[PDB]
Amino acid sequence: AKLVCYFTNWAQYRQGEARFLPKDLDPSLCTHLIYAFAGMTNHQLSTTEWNDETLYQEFNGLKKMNPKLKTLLAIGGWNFGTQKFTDMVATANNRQTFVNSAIRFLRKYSFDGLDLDWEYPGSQGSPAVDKERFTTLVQDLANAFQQEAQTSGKERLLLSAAVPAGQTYVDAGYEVDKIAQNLDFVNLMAYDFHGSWEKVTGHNSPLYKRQEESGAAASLNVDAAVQQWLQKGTPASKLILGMPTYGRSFTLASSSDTRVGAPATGSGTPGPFTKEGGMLAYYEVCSWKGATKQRIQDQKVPYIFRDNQWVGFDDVESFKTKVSYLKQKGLGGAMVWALDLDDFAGFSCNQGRYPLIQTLRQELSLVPRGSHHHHHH
Ligand SMILES: CN(CCc1ccc(Br)cc1)C1CCN(c2nc(N)n[nH]2)CC1
Repeated sequence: AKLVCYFTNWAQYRQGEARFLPKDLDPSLCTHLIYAFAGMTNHQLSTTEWNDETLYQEFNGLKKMNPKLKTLLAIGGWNFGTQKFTDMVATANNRQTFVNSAIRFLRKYSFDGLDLDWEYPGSQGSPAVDKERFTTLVQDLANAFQQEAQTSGKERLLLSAAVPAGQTYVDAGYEVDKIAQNLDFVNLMAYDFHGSWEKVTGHNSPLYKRQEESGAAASLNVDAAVQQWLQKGTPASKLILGMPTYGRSFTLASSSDTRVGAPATGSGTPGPFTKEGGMLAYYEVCSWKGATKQRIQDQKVPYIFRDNQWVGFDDVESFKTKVSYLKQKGLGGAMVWALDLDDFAGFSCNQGRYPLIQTLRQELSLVPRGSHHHHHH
């Protein structure tokens, strides 16, 4: 099994106990660590934060403590836009520029691979031709990584992609069966299914549909997303199920209707550390005083409300349920967004350090046999 965990290079700017740096990383928690995010300049891989080079050394230096660990660098992300990807894949020359830059950059900074996080080919302003061009990019990278391994004698660079769960995006951008052959693994973003862009409450990451749902809404859940990627041609062993250590919040129209599907007037109040309305870290919901926790019985995930605030999130129990699910489907492991949104320092939830991600590690049977300081949940 794999446990693929994302580090974010902006978590270093959170205040107080929520501040997160590579030293807060446990080298033995995950099997693969992915660094979010790199960018692109003149079709070449580039840093995005003033101290990335410092952080890259600390991050990849974790492999000194755990030589089994693999690291990857993720390019793009949800605020990166599409134009730089579109322009880079538009010609063979630009793709070659990018591919060669990626090899040099990853080797220079001691990363073991590249994770593609374009949101998304064929959508959000990207033209329809980018669906086939993304396929070509993935093929170009895979082929070049193979060649560089042969010529250099070094372990081949890994290639992964973070891919959407929603059918609209999948069909506009992803030749699933073709790309799956060339990717080492596929990081399924099985979250952001619902949120405050909608006028009623709904869960960030439900495992199954609600009985009431129909039409396209009935596929906005983890099981449907997994089945979609499998049926469209992803080998189960390559499909890595995303898991959120955050929730999505709503302001309710009335504190007297707290159901899933109740009317909402907008995003929930921002959290005290993450400061982004509509989102909360697990550590910002796990210890919410005077709140009422509930479970959505069809969907196998919790929500919590207090006054006119409603949050759908994941807890230890829902992570256990989702790992049981992924094992039943024969998937390659779990992926987690993100290290810095779990209670990484044990400062909030009274569940020790990394309670959610340790739950994933346990349930995947990835606990080191040498480990002394782990906590079973
Ligand atoms: C917009 N989503 C939520 C990000 C987010 C989570 C929690 C908080 Br607090 C503030 C912001 C992202 C979309 C991209 N996702 C992603 N997953 C992977 N593997 N690559 N990119 C992670 C969730």
